[PDB]
Amino acid sequence: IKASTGLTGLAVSTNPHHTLSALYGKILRAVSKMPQDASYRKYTEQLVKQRADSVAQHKDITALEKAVGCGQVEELIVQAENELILARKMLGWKPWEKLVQAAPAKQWDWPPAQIMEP
Amino acid sequence: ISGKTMRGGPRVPKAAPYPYKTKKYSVFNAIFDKTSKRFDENSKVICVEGPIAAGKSKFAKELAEELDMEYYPAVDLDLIYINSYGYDMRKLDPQLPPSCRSYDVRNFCLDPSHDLAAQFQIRMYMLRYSQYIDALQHVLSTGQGVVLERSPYSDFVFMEAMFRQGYLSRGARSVYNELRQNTIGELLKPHLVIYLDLPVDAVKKQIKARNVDYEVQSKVFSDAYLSDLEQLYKQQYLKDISTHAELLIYDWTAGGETEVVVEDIERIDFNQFEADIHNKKMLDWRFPLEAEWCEARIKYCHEKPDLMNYFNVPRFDVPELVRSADDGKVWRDVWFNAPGMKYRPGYNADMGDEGLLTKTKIGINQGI
Amino acid sequence: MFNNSSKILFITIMIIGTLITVTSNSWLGAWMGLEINLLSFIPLLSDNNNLMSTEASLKYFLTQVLASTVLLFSSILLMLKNNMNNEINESFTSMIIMSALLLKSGAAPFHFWFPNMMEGLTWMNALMLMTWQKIAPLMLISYLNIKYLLLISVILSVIIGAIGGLNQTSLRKLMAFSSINHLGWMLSSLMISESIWLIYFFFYSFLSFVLTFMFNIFKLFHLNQLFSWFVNSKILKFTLFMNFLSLGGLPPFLGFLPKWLVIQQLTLCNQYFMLTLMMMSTLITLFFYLRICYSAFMMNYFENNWIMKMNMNSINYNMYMIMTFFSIFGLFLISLFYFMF
Ligand SMILES: Nc1nc2c(ncn2[C@H]2C[C@H](O)[C@@H](COP(=O)(O)OP(=O)(O)OP(=O)(O)O)O2)c(=O)[nH]1
Repeated sequence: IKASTGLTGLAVSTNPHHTLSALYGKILRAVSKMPQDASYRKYTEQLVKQRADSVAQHKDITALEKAVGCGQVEELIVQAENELILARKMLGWKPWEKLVQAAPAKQWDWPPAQIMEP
Repeated sequence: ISGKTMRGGPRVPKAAPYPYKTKKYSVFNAIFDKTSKRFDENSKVICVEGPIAAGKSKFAKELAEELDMEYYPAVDLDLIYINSYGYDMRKLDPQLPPSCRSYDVRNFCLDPSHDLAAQFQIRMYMLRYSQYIDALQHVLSTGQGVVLERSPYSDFVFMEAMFRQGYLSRGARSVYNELRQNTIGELLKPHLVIYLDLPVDAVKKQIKARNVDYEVQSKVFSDAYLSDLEQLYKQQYLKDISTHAELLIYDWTAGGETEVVVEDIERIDFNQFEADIHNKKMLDWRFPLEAEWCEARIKYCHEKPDLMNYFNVPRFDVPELVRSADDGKVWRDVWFNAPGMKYRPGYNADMGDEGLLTKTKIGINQGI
Repeated sequence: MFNNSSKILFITIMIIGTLITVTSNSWLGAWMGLEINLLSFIPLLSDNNNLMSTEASLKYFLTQVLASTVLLFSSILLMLKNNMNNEINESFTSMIIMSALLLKSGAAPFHFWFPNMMEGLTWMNALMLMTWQKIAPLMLISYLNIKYLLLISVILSVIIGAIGGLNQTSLRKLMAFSSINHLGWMLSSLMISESIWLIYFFFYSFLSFVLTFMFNIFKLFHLNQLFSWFVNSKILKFTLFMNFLSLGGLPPFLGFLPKWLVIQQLTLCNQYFMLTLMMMSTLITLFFYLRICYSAFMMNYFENNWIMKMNMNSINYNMYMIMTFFSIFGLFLISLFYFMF
């Protein structure tokens, strides 16, 4: 077993597969509640399922690390947890809807303060 | 505080639990056995609140189920009327009508106009308060976490609520209000408090789904009464707990997803709170030394009688709280002559106990 | 041994300190033991849990410390001008030593600290001050032999000791006044003889020990609490309360046995007038004890409603009412005591 995570605070965590699996399940359900025509949904399943499908083939934690890339398991679980909070907040945010506000004319125009031909 | 699901299995007690149910705790015993040795992560109290008919009993059951604490069922007013052989002293009819005949939550809901209702109004606080000490007993002995559905700390909400309705007396409001201080000072506030928040209409929807012939058809259920819970919870009850215990408020149980509640609680850690001791939050749990742990432990495993005896408060200035002497005398005659009350529990050989003529044992805080 | 383990330690050091005094050979050694008592007792008295305990601590310390200061000082003078511990005769050298000791044990003119104490003290802490913190100064008073000062103390040891007791409604202050009266009897008894004084204190220790030890049990702190304290039958409410009359030592209560012993030997000394006064005041002592026993002699009073059951410790209750039963039927043991001859 690796002695240290190389980072302060980030401690070595056992049963990573169980934790990663459990995290992937919850986020999948969290996106399950989403509407079926949300781009955020469309991609999270394929990404998460790709991860949650890679979780199994590599019993060795180091083997899984290489297979999944993207960093070490210790951070990787945190990545998953972050996204759990994202989905719960995302459902609460309803960002799949259309534009709340149209920018006023000449808002995002650079350079500023130049007369124009109508 | 941490869920079994993230443990990938069950939690273990760090050391052999102490048989506090069946054994007495001595200061000699404190010297002979250390206290915080058993203590672990989950050694904390998660109190629940919500407007009435919030169905939180199933919530707390599952929450303690999948975080590995004790459920500690809710108020059981009947236990006054229950004995070693079960039967209800409510069975005893109005032989002594005026202030000896019973009054359960049914009677309250049927009619809160009866001055005798004030009886349980305070005895109900005692039941909560006695339960709370039971929870502290279980914590300090086993080190295992606990979850009480409701607390004596919160009981005054209903108290001021009923009084605002007018049901209690101006006298009784003073009695209970001052008397809380006497005992309520002697309890540790919970680590974490979870309050559930439906509107008055919404709870009326669910209480009509409870279909209780002594509640749903009753008349107490005015918006004002069931709303006074809301205001009192919102500001009066919450704030002091908001000072000591960490406060989480989701919308309610029904939409309250257990797993996210599990995760939100687990995310809220307290090692973060292991900073300056003088901080007022978590204050009632900063035990410097193993000796001070044992002081708290012995104080609950060996002074529950002392805890009960705080209630001995003399107030003969309230008529509904006074009892008629001769009637009360008969009320004594009924109870201790009625089946299964002549002796201490286990010595009511008239009702069946055997092994007497040699048995001389008595249980820790065994009632009497 | 109330809450912590340190209670055992300080009690032990206290015992050693006081035991030094009673076994002390010279005034200095006795002073040494007294201060050790001063140390060992302050922490027990000054619980850190509440407030009232702490204020009692300054008053106890700020009084005892001066008492020890004066005691040693007057010792040096006596044991200078006489160049010997046992002076040939009692002069002005010696009255100061009693005045030290009388304050230390809380005797008649020097008592005001003692009621103010009781507010702070809890029960067994009070108890422990009541019984044991009065041995050493009294046993020293034995060595001092000034008749008239003890006599003025005995005269005034009951007057205030009972008149105040009439007035108090806090059980803490009543025990103070009750003992100051009883302390009147010890002081007279020690002026007469010591073996009888030893006996009388012991029975007083026993009686006060059982008394406050139940008040600790049920935590009854105010006359209202006594009237309100639930008992299942309101008969043991009355059987247990006989001891309040054993305070007055009325024959069928075993408090008579010591009072009889002191009276017998005292009148044998022929100080009849003194007996009359103390014994007149004894009635006032017993008077407010009946004022206490209105709670139990009659039965079936008006009570609070919420209480349904009453509970207490096994150990304390098991010990307590064995001591009570003796307070009930103690006399017939007339034979068992052979220390009076
Ligand atoms: N007078 C008075 N009644 C109370 C108090 N607390 C609760 N109750 C009464 C009101 C309720 O009709 C009844 C309990 O019903 P609940 O709403 O708590 O049922 P719930 O669905 O919450 O599940 P549970 O009670 O935990 O089994 O007891 C109180 O503090 N004072």
